[PDB]
Amino acid sequence: SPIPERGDLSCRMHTCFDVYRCGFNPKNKIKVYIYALISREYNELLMAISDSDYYTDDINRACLFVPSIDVLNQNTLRIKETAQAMAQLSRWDRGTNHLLFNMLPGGPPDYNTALDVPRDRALLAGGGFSTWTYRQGYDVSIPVYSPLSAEVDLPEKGPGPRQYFLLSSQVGLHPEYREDLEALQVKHGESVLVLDKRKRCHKHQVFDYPQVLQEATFCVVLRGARLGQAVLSDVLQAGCVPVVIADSYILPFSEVLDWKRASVVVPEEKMSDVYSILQSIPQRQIEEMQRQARWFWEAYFQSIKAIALATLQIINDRIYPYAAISYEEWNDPPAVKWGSVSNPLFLPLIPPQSQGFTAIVLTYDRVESLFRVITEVSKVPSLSKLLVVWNNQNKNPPEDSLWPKIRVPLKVVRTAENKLSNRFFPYDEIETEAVLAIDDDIIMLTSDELQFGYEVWREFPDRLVGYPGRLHLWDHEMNKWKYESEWTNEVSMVLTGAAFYHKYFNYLYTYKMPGDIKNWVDAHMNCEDIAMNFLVANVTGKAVIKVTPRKKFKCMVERSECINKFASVFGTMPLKVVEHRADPV
Amino acid sequence: SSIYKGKKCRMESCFDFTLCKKNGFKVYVYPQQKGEKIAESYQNILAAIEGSRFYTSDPSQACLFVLSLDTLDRDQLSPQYVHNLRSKVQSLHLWNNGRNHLIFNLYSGTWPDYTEDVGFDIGQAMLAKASISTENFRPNFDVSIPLFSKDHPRTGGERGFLKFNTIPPLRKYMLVFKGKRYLTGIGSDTRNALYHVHNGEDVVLLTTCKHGKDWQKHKDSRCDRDNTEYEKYDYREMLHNATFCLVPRGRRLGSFRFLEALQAACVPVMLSNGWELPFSEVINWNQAAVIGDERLLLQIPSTIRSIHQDKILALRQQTQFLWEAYFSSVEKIVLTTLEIIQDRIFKHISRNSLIWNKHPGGLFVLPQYSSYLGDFPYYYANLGLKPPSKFTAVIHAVQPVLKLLVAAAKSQYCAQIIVLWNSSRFLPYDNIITDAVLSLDEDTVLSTTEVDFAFTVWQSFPERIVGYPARSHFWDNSKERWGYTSKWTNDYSMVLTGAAIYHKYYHYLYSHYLPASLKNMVDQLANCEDILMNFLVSAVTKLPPIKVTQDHFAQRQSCMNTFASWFGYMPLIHSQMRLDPV
Ligand SMILES: *[C@@H]1O[C@H](CO)[C@@H](O[C@@H]2O[C@H](CO)[C@@H](O[C@@H]3O[C@H](CO)[C@@H](O)[C@H](O)[C@@H]3O)[C@H](O)[C@H]2NC(C)=O)[C@H](O)[C@H]1NC(C)=O
Ligand SMILES: O=c1ccn([C@@H]2O[C@H](COP(=O)(O)OP(=O)(O)O)[C@@H](O)[C@H]2O)c(=O)[nH]1
Repeated sequence: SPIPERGDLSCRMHTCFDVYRCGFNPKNKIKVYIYALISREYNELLMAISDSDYYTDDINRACLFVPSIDVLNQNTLRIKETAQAMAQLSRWDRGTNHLLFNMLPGGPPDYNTALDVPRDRALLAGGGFSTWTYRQGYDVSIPVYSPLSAEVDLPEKGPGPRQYFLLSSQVGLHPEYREDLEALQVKHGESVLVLDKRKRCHKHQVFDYPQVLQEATFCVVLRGARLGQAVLSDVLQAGCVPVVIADSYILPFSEVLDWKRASVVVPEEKMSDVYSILQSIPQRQIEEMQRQARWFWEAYFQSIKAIALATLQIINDRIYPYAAISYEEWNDPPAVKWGSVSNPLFLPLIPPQSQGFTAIVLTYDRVESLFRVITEVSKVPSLSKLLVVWNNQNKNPPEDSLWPKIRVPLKVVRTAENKLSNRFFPYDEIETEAVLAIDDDIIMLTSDELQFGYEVWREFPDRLVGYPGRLHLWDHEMNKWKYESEWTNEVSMVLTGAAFYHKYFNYLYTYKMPGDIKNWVDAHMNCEDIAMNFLVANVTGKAVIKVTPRKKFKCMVERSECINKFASVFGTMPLKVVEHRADPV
Repeated sequence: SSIYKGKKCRMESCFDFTLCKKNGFKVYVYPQQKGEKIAESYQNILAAIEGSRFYTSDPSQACLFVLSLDTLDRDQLSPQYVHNLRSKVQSLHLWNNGRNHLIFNLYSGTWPDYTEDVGFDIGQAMLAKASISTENFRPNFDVSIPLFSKDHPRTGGERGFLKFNTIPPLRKYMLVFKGKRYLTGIGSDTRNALYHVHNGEDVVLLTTCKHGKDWQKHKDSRCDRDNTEYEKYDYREMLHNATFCLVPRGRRLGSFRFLEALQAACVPVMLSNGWELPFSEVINWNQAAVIGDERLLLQIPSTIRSIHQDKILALRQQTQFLWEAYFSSVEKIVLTTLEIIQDRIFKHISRNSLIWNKHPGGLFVLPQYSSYLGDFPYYYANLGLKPPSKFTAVIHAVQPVLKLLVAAAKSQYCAQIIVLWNSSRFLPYDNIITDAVLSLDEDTVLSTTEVDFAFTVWQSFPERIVGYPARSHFWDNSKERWGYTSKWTNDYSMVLTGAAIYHKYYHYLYSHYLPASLKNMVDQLANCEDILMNFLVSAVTKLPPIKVTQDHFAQRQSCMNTFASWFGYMPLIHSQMRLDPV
């Protein structure tokens, strides 16, 4: 039987992977094929592949290949037989696009730190990788799965102080490691505990292996075999921060996972100084590392399904980097993911005064007051364009002759329906960044006030700037939010009437806001400003700027209900309370 | 270790951590022989190195070496090639097979089959070559650096081009290119097939075969039309009116167009297959650029169109940030490479994948202070932690102080008060527990409620300096020098640290990032510390400070001029608001 050539370490995606097979598609997902015919672990892996969106049929159309040969353990691999099987696969095609799964890539006499099969060009997902046996952009570093993750349901203990500081629960350490561990234990004592030989025994003391790891804030993983030990998964499940002492080892899924916030890597030469550098890490960093360790287990190390999904996602992001998922979605815990902001306007840019603001005036059944405000708005410098939106279909727009004479290009848009949220639609007529939403009843603003508001918005293009001042309070008697405007000691919202904000907020309101809020706010014809404030504070995670020491500008239960519903839909209340306002220097 | 002492060197085998001790990582520059021709860019690199705090004069103390010989250009036909370099590098006394030697290279190979030909045997020395193929790249030993021209700024910055983030971010064109195509040779395959996908409305691609003798010798049936089309659109106009920019492979994998595309904020679409993008192992390029495969050149425009508008906005903004943080000047590139090397010494003291790919960048974030993201003021929003509720008061003294101390202590957010008795106000102190530092001068009256308001304002803007005394800057056309304004104007760009609040990390940044010369000048003149503090804050944050309410003078101008000379530009941004309580 033919045998392919040995593992070509000089094999990368741009020379090995056949990108023609999976070129492009609207749903940027790689299609993986399952070969017809075995450990239970590989069976779970194949079921996970087949029960996901990556699985397809019609082999000639699929992109990835995962042969159905149990290669996970190399101790009973029969290297020659595996090579003969992969050659007899009859669809190898020199192994340009085939994926192999492994967790124990080591041999009895020598630890090659990689699969010993020929595997001339196949993409390998292995457990034990050294920097010399790992192809950077080609191979995927996957963890070795310990069945204890499913055999025992260790309780989800929260971060906090623990009885032990450093722990080392492994069986079979070489004397060079055990001697140093004993020396450290006798040097410090009562914090380091070393456990000797699914049960752990100390000197005249017995500990259960899964649960003893919960009492230590650190756990130490050595390199004894294949460079990758299953103790890492148990260490991460228990929550204790791993301390990898392996010399040249890349942690699993290091391509996307930020192992610096979840694990500590210490060289084997400086093993006697492990405790000294472990004292350097502060307690709150310990808490973060414990949370990251727990999240990495509950998502990538809990089951074979998680490992397979993560590996397929790695390969998919490599093949389609433009549609690749974000760093946070990879390695942010769900609690922090809810707490994360990820502001869409993240450049600290200040636009100059060359452009201006496109003022948008919402009008319906009010023309005598519209002129009084449009005349004042036109007098404001740096007004590039002014759009009047006509929500009223029953009435006809006034003739062009009677419109006031202004130096700014004016445009009147005839709406199809009468929706108060139509002021926030992103029109193609805005050629600028700043958009001034000004209401008809708003008359008590000078041109200087509008100019200063635009100038202040120049310093903060990523948030929403408005003149009116409102906030929110908590009432214990009703146990609900309330809308307060009579007194102003803090500000949490500014009404969209007389507000400077970036047009991306208009786009967000029109498209990316949840559909439950836009339709409801259109139906009740109130609290559009509250919805915009909520959305801006949610997407930017930043406060709001009031730019005038005045309250009256135009010459409660419903809004409280609006606030309560907006809090309910979001799952929390994104608004932030601040007491700083901007006025001329 | 001995087995992998070749092209397979990594830092655990072909590197010596013993020389780097703990507070080390010093860089030694070989002295000039005063008998060799050297290109201007190499003077720029060594000026960046010797101007950094990693520079040292004693070879024994240093654990990193950089050669004095011009190794940037290794092409034999190039005017800047240095002959007999192989035998010359072995004559150095401190070579030691290049155990801790860093080599900067921008070109390699001759006209036929450009390859990894540095000429001299590097041995154990890691090379920071610009165009490194993926299969020829050491995963954690070498560094991929950008390819830049001799006119690239040494210390200054061009401040990008994108002044308006207009929505939609789409522009007149979508996918543009204006570059030479090569009739014969290697590396023109991606370039000669651009006419297949050329459209003329959105995908406009331009090529010419005018590259010397072959202008009319071996021209194909398309050079005439290509040249006629080439002479209509400006390159600084179509690059600035494009959503996406192509950066294909020519003779070499890298090109100058990449940095210019980041300069123009247009999202690069790389076609150079197997190119280690500059700092690929340290910077995520899926966040600032679209990586395409030249094999599927025809299907590129559909993928470009399929990219969502929000994705385009994020890519454009990240491209601008990357250019302005790492690729703006040669000094930035050199310090980025040096810090990337440093991060691999202590695996528990280094920057994570989020610091490099987020504001302000790795150059201004020093992990020696702390590797915890919450110990910095730049990452509160990215994580889910509020800014610290307690602040530490630092008072420097050389009575009003007795009344001042009581007022500052009565604050509900005040944890402890430190009194300094004698530029020492900016050194880090282990006695400071809180992450917020209130630097207060002995002669500045500051009320308790005023302190509370200042701290609450700082809580909303932790990255900046919140302070009451504010001063402005101006430009003098009579003397072509920067000026200092102490008078009330309707503008300001600096806030004095005498009554200001800032994060504790700025102390460490001032002490371990700015070089000794500036602080020595500050000490000799006995002023100008707060001006440089504001310069550093405005450089790191790229935002103006926030002012809140409710013979010596001639030295300030010289201080500002020399700080501007060192920085190379204006970190200062003029500000025109004033936050007040409601
Ligand atoms: C910005 O708005 C988003 C909503 O689009 C907020 O995300 C939401 O955050 C809440 C918690 O604050 C999540 O509620 C949680 O739901 C899980 C079940 O999924 C439940 O087990 C928890 O006990 C909790 O109730 C909610 O799921 C989440 N929704 C989404 C779509 O992410 C986000 O928190 C807002 N940001 C700010 C700063 O307010
Ligand atoms: O019409 C042009 C063509 C090129 N360049 C500049 O020349 C360099 C690119 O050179 P070239 O296209 O020859 O690169 P290659 O084709 O050799 O890869 C960049 O700095 C461009 O800004 C330019 O300014 N105008």
